[PDB]
Amino acid sequence: YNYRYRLFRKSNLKPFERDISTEIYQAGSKPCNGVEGFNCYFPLQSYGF
Amino acid sequence: VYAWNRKRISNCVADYSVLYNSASFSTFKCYGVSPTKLNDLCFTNVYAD
Repeated sequence: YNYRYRLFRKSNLKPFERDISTEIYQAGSKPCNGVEGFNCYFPLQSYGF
Repeated sequence: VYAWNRKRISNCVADYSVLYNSASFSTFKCYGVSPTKLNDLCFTNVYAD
């Protein structure tokens, strides 16, 4: 269940980039910053293979 | 479930800034954005069930 992908980034990456930025981001514009909550979330998940 | 409540809307403005009467959408699931702050989406998918 382990092949990861990124679901949120502040912008799309450049050609052949391998960025490992992984912070919480805004669905509502709330500075949750290092912590999750409803309307603000962490950016990675993996396929249930 | 057995006979779910369909609905639709059209010819009006809209926003995720008004997506729910509580921002704690305790059963929500959103490929757009959950209820808080957004304001930029459109479709022929006027459905609003």
